[PDB]
Order: sequence, then structure tokens, then C-alpha cells
Amino acid sequence: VAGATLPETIPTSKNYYLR
Amino acid sequence: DIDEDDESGHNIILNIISQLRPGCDLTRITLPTFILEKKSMLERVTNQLQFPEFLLQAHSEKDPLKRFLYVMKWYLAGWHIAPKAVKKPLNPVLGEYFTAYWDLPNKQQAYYISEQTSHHPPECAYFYMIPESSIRVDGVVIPKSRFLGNSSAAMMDGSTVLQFLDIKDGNGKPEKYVLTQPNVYVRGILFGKMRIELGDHMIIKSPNFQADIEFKTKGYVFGTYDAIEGTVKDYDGNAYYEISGKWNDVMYLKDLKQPRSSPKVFLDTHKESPLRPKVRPLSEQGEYESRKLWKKVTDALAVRNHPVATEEKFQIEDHQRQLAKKRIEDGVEFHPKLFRRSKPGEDLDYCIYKNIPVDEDPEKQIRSILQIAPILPGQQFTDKFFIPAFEKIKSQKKMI
Repeated sequence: VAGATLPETIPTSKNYYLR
Repeated sequence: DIDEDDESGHNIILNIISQLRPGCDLTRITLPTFILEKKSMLERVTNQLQFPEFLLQAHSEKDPLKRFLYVMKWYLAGWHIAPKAVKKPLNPVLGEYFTAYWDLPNKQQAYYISEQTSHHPPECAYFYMIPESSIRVDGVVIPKSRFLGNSSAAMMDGSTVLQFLDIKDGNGKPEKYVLTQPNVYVRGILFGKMRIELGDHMIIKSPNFQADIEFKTKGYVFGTYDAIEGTVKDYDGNAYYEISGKWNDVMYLKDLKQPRSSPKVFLDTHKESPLRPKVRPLSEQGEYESRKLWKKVTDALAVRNHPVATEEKFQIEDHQRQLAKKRIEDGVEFHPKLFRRSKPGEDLDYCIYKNIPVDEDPEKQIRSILQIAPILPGQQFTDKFFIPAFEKIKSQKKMI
């Protein structure tokens, strides 16, 4: 069960160059 | 000016003290708003998490004794992040919650989730994790207020459990540290001037080492305020280091195997750069989310308007008393949204409700954390946020 909606991409250090 | 405000505050507090006796609690007594800082206790806990680098150093340290020292450094460093005058956090309402995150220099994030789980007696629970460094922290704060005469105290009965999820012990379980909290005193209320002190014992325990750190009070003539003293030991009677110094100045560590060596600098709290938490915009926060709930009170505090702060605070706490009345009428009791009651015999009263497998991909762990509550800008509450944790774990295994 989720109490929150997710960001479109789950942030990690492996996609911080995008962000 | 301020000397007149100080005299009237002094009298207001004497008028409260007049109706008490040493040993009784302050749960029934309303303290004035001019001793409040502008944050809830749920947010105040994150002050103690503002030095994640020491925890990262601990996680990458191979030697168990050195790793313990870095854990001690991480935990001791947070205490000096505290208000400057005699102030205390706002007492959270039942079910109040606070979420925050950190952007760490290594491009990872740390996540924090907390909720006030009980009002009588007060208790909040918190969860903190850095999934990409395999660091998880769970804890509870259980403050038991006491008037003691010339002093009063928050007797701090909570504790914290730290795990390095990818450092396995002999049972193949994560290496686990349990950390207790010293008591928080205000002294000088009867025949002096009020000052906040930490006191009594802080215990840190790992599978192979332990430290009992005494937070001392000043003597009449000897000693200093804010002094600490303790020994790092194994469980076989061997003493390795002595910690000394002041928890809001410089702390020192002496190697006990070399009797000639002098205590070396362990923590210089005035040369540390804390990393403050980030929080979602107020426009995205919930009605009983700490900063949003208390916004009108803290706005009045910031402009020193204490009549308004007192009235706004009364309306919040009066509403909570009415909600508690309604629960009695309905024949129900409060159950937290985000934390499940722990099984008997465990270190903590409450644990975050979401199952987060210890060894699963950290991207999956991050995704599961973000499903619990809104933490990052743009996340939205769902309907399910507001149902009890015990109903969310029933469904967490009912579909399985």
C-alpha cells in the first residue's frame, strides 16, 4: 500500500546527470 | 525593553512553579509560548541527523573498533545543533507527521519520515535511510516531563537503532548499534537563571563494543558546564578509549593502551559544516504535517507576538482534546498512519510499516520509501496515506 505518488523517475545517483 | 519582558516572563513561570512538587510531571501544565522554538519535535530530531558524513565514514570503515568510533562521532555531533537561549520544540499533536530529505555530496539522498504515535504518554517514531549506502536508522523519542524543584527535565526514554545493511554479523544479519539518549534539563528556575543542560547517561552498544558516556553537571567550583566523560570498552572488560571534553565545544579521545599519550581532538563542533534537511514546499504539505500545522504559531513567534502565538496554539491543542473526546465517544483508539507496533521483546515500540528487504536493489528500496509518504517536491498524498498502518500491513500481505 502506498500513501504517496511517485516521481516519474525514481531518483538515484545513477541518473543524477539527467537531473 | 527586554529587561521588562524578562521580569514578566520570570513572574509567569514562578506562577506556574508555585503549584507543583518535586517529582511530579508537567504533562498537565501548559508552558508559555515564549519558551518555544519555531519547530516541532518531529523536525527537531532531524537536527541530530545533520552530519551524515561521519555515518558514511563509519559504513566504509573496515575495522570494527574504528567503525564504532565513527558511529559515536556521528551521534555526538548532532547534539550541539540546538537553540541558543532557553527554548524547546513544539510538542507534536497525535498523528502529526514530518518528512524531510537530504541531498548528499555523493549524489545520493537521505530520507526521513516521522509521526507522533502517542499523546498520553507522548511518543514519536522516526525512520531514516540512505539506501545507496546501506544505512538505516529507526528510533523513538519518549519524553517524560518532570518538575524537580530548582530544575525540570525531559527524561528521555527513547532509543535509536542503526543498521549497516550490507555489513553482516555472525548470524548473517546487519551490524546493529543501539543508542540511548541523555536527559534534557533546565536548571536554575528557582534561585538562579534558567539554562539548558544535558545530563546522566548515554549508552552506545554494538555487537562487540560499548560506550557509557556520562553527561556531567558543573560543580560549585570545579568542572565546566556541558562536560562529558566515558569509556569505550568491549564486552570482556577491556577499555580502549576515554572520551572527554564538552558536547557543544571540543570533544577529545584518549588512547588507553598508551598511558603516556595525551587526549586528541575527536570532535570540534565549531569547525563542522552541518547539512540541513530539505522539505517539500508548504503548498504541498498536509493539514497535520508539522510546518504546515504550526505555520500560524511559528509566524507569530518570529514576530514576537505572543498573544497570537498563545491563542493559535490553544486552538490546535483544544481541537486535539476534542478529537480525543470523540474517540472515547466512538469507542475507538488512535492508531498511527505510518508506524506499526513492534513485536514483543524488540528494542523499539514502533517501526515504519513498509517492508524494505535488507538486500534488495537500493533503487527498489528508494521506491518503497517514497511510497510511504510525500517527501520530495511534487509527490502527492493518496487516499491510503490516512488509514492506519495496521490496515496497510494487512493488505501488504493479503494480496500475497
